[PDB]
Amino acid sequence: TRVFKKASPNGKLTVYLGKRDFVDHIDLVDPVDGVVLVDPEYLKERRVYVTLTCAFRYGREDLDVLGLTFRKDLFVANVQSFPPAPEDKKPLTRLQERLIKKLGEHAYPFTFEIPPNLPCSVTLQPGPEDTGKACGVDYEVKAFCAENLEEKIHKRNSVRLVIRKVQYAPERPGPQPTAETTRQFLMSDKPLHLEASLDKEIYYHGEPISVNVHVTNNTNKTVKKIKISVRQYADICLFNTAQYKCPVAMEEADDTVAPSSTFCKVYTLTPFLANNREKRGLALDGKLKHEDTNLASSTLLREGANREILGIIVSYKVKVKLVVSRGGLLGDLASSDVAVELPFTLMHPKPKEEPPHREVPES
Amino acid sequence: TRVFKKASPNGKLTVYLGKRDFVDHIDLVDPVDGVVLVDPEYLKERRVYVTLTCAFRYGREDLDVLGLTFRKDLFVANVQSFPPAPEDKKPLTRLQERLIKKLGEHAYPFTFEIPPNLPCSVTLQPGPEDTGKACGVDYEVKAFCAENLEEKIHKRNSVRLVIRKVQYAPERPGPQPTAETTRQFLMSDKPLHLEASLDKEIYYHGEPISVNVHVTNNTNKTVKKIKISVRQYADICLFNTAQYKCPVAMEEADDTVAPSSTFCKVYTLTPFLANNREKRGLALDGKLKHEDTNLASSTLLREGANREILGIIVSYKVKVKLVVSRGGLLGDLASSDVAVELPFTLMHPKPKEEPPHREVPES
Amino acid sequence: ESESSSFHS
Amino acid sequence: ESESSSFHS
Amino acid sequence: VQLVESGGGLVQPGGSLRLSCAASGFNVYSSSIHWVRQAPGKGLEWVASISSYYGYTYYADSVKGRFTISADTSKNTAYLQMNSLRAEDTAVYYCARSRQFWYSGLDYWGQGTLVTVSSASTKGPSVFPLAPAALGCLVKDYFPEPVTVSWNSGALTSGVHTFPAVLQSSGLYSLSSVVTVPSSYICNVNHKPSNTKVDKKVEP
Amino acid sequence: VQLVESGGGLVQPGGSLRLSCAASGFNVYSSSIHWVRQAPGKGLEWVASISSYYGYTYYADSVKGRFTISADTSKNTAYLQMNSLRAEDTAVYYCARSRQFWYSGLDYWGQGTLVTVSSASTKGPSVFPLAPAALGCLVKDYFPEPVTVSWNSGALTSGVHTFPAVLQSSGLYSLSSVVTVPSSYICNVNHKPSNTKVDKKVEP
Amino acid sequence: SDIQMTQSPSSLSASVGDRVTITCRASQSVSSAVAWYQQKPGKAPKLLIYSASSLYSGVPSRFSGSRSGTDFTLTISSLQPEDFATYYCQQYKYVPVTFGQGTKVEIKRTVAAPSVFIFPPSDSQLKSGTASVVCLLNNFYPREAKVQWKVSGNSQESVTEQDSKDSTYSLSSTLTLSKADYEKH
Amino acid sequence: SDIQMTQSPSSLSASVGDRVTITCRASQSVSSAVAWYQQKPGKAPKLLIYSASSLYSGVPSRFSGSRSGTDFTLTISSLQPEDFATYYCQQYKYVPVTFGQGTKVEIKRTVAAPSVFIFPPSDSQLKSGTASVVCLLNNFYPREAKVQWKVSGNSQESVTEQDSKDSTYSLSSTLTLSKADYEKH
Repeated sequence: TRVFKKASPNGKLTVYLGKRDFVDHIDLVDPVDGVVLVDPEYLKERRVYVTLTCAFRYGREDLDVLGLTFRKDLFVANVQSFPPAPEDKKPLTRLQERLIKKLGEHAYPFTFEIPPNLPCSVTLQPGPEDTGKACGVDYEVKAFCAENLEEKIHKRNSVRLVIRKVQYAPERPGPQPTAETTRQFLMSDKPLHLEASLDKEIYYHGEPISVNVHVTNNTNKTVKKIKISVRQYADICLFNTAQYKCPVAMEEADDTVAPSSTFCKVYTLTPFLANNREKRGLALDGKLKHEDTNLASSTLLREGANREILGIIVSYKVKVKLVVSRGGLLGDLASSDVAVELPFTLMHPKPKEEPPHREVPES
Repeated sequence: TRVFKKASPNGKLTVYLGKRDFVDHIDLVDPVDGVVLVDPEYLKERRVYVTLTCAFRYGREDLDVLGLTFRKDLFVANVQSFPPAPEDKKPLTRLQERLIKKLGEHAYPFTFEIPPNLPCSVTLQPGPEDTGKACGVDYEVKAFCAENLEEKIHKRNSVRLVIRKVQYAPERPGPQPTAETTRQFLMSDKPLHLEASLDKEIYYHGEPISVNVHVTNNTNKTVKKIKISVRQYADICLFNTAQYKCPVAMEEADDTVAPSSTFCKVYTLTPFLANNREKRGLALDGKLKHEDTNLASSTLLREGANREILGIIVSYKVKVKLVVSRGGLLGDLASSDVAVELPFTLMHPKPKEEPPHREVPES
Repeated sequence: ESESSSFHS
Repeated sequence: ESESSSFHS
Repeated sequence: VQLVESGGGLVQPGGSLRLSCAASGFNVYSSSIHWVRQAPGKGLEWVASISSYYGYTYYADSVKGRFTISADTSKNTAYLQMNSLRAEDTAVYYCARSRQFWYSGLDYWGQGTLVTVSSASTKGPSVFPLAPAALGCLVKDYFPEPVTVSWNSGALTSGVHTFPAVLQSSGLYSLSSVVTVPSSYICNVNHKPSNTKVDKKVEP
Repeated sequence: VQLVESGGGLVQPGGSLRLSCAASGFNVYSSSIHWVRQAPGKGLEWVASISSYYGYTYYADSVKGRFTISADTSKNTAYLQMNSLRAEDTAVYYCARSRQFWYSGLDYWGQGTLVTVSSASTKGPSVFPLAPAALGCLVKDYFPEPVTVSWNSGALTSGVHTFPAVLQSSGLYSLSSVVTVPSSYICNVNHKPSNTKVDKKVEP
Repeated sequence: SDIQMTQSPSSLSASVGDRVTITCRASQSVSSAVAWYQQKPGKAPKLLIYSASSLYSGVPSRFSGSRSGTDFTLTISSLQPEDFATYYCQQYKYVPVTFGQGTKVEIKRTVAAPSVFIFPPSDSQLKSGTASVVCLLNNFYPREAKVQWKVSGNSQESVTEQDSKDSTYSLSSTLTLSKADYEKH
Repeated sequence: SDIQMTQSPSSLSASVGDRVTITCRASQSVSSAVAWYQQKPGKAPKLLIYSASSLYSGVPSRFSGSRSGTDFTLTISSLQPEDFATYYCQQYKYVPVTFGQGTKVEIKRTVAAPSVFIFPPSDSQLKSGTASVVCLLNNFYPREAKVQWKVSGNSQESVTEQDSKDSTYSLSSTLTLSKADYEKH
């Protein structure tokens, strides 16, 4: 078993951690455990502080300054390790005690406990002319020593490590989402029936998506085109709710439906970033520094709690549209198209032992 | 005064009316009075029948037959004049008694009474490829003689005259409609204020329309374009609700608004058919056979009765839109435009003595 | 067609 | 940079 | 509501002219504008009409092909196109406004403008005495109208009988003014177009 | 899940070839495909790889400029481009499948195909007897591999020791098979590419 | 189609307060799309009645009109002194807009004796090279008169309007001639 | 950057059930991005261990591995008869994907006496024009041996695989020559 560590530019401080990814089971989150190495002989501050922060760093448009990013902290909790506070009595994990044994008596443990109902690690896809840091939600841990909390911090007297908060697809699937629509017109009372259904509400990244569609045309018009698409629904809550959508892949079918006739078929779509590189602002999963990641996996909220979650909430939908011939008494004034939306959920399966790593075929 | 008359191709029947237009005060309608001339000597059916019908003649698209239009009746009431029914005892108007005196004892009076809450005379603008009858709502009166109501009617044994049902602008105006909007963004909490106001809710056909607009920009973006328009709202009640819109005149202003700055101006629009001849399906006021009429005047319903009026209901609105520069964190994904709608009402003033006639400068 | 008649007073 | 280590047992 | 027109003048035959009808107090979208002419010693005569709402143009048969009408919605003013003018077309021209909903006659009329279509050029006045009661003074072979005529520089205003000018076949004008004197001077005559005041005396 | 490849053969140096990797039981959008070669008597060697999701192409330095990879998402099959081939490049080629989320080694491998890059042409087999214990029979100056060799048309299967063929400097092949007979025939040898069965007898 | 209207009579004269009538005829059916105008000499025409029966706003009630088939009538009850002008009948049913000839209305006066004067050409006319003789008739009522020329056309007439001081006309007929022809007699 | 891996030893032989180990090294830090493969002669390679410590699904537990700094180790507890093949250690941290040379594993047997035979060229070789002499060595253990040629290179060797019936090797060295050179001695 190997672990991660990093040292201050001075070299007097070093922190040790068990991993970088922390699993949230929705209801609870895995406790973040670690041990820091200290050298009290050289330090006259006599106080050591560590902090885990949830901040939304973002770029600024109006300011003409290049590289500067604004950041709004969302959740900040700090715990002091040295000197050992008698009140902060906590048990040590199986690995943590081994680490204390190895390092000796000059290393102190620490532990944060993230409250639930917090945003996941999400990154926005930067534009072609972007040279600053990443935009999105990202955690980080900062460790430092100072005489007081309000004391000015030195660049040499602190460290910064990034961690990710991800979810996994639940083991048990639910019912199959199926949606139907019915449209009526004015010239005749014959209704227009439409049915749409997917295979299963849970898919994996890169797997094909197959939908079943059935059409019951009863009017005197003819169907010209059928539009099938899936779009990315992104919810952001920084100061006010902002709603916007972006398609990932579109397919057009040249099927025509005669009046008073039916039809049925199945089509397939596949989402991937290769053809969507230029689409600015797309939501992507957690990034460490620049590693190329997949599309942002779907986020599972706290059931039907109807909470106003901060940060980014991501979802996906399936859009099916019908093109209907125009003309007649209304001419080209009416809107006779028919549409339907199908939601679905997409994550990663539970890893067995291996955590995801950083761009295995390094160049 | 002078009156109107017409005779059957057989020449046996002739009907006389005081006018062709009938004023509806919404609450009540002017009674339709008239007298028919009869020749019982050659008339062996011994019965004479007249009918006023409200039907929605309409053309057909799927039937490849050119000129064929389907007619759906909405309100049919018939009264028999000969033989004089002792039950149908009614007073005769000042003109009706004079007409009876003039014609003599071979003329019989008649009178229909239209129930309120009925559609007005409206015509749909036909396309350039249209050669059939008019499309819309139109009244007509048919007089004939037959042994029984169900007896087959002869073309030589009937007449048909068209009448119109119109409204007039009420004398007492209401308050001035003014509308305001406020848009907020996510990057900053500065709101975006907008005010719009017209001169008066009541205008005449062909008069200029002037609107007052004020802008309070407080965000960091810049306004590029400002779109001003007025559109025709058509409500159709044949089998279901039919909703569609069509603009009549659009003006674009090249005004730009600096961030954190205000603006105010006034613009003018004028509706007219000359530049909208090709726009198929526009709503027009009542036509007799082919006379060119103005745009369909606004229809005033009977207060807030929440009645589901059959036929066609017309209304107008004023649309003001703002174009906001895109870009930034969301790039070109958001929708930052701001819009507002202003309703208003448009009819004809009350005529003094002269009723409108059919295309005075005849060619 | 429609005829224009009067009632002489 | 990010370096690695282990606990030899 | 005031209707103003301008652009008249004297032009050689076959030319063109600009008639602009400046309307005030109302728009053109709600009114129909018409043009009517009246020859000297003749009656009125409609020549053209315009309909802003329906976008329809109408012209008289006698003036077809050579006359066109135009209107500008920017400032409620309309322009009249004429080409290949004839000498017989000289008259007094009027711009009129009528209600478009609906036609109820020609209520509003302009002040009227005079147009002259002739190849003749300006001619100097000729003043001759009239010996004898009554005294006269004749003016002939002059162009164009009008002239200012007085007796004794306006000192003889009793019995003076100025007469309307006449167009003789030579394309020039002539007129005579007379005054009655029982027993018993200065024919104060001025021609504004030539700015020439020619004076004469009448003696037995 | 079965991986199938086809398109190998013998081509003169500097040519081109078609390698199609027909994969079944899975899509290409969720897997990364790689190509690895192994020279006869040598070890394995990665040559190329493809990434459908990221649209990234990677090639080895030794094969740069002359080799290209391609894939069709419609048929779930990838094609390999090679040009200006060298004689030293002849080897056994393999197509493999790897999970893209995430890399965990090369679990799935194809059956392997043989490519030959040489200007040499097919050569007829040569059969010579080996007089004397043990008895032998030599085959040389033939092309290409392989050959079918038997003793007494397969009637002598005890003590027979066929040996692997060898490539001598002349660009042809040679091999020898021997059998042990203590006291005491028919060198049943066939060359499939030439479809020639040349037989010989060995006598003291 | 074109419509021709004949207004009759051409002109009349009457005293103050008299009842006067005018007749307007139609070449075809015109319904009641007929109007009237009055024009003072030198000014723009003024509308009086539209629809052949409807008075305009602000008009004195003394004005009146009537319709009878193809013949239309306008009548004045009392003749105010300012009602002496020209009048026209107009229809607006079919294009083109066709106006009438018009009737001139003037006051009534007693018969005035025509005073005849003759003026021979001046001595400057001898050097002018053109001979012209003009006769003077002053203060004569009514307009019609008989003229005798002696020493035969190409003669011009100039008539002045009723002088409001006298309400009488003045007639002036002149005849140009060549020098030799004038010297003939 | 390219990475060189030396796998040691080149090859070894042992009896059934023996404790055997292999050492795999790296020129640079590779962390635990290391895997292993086994290939039977004539077939496709088979993966055994990934991440240098994680067994694949369906593998017998007798396989084992270890890591120590820049040195990696794979160990087999019990040697089943089907475990005699070629093995490779592979890293997958940096491009390009570079493989090792590999170790071949074979059974252990007692020493076998090399039986030496010599075969002079046949009479048909006289008409062939090319002279070649081949010597036969059969059923000798182990594979290494010493050869003496007498009547100096350009000689070829063909060695067959261990015949499972005898588990011994057969050696065959031949030397071509010209006619005059063969007739020299």
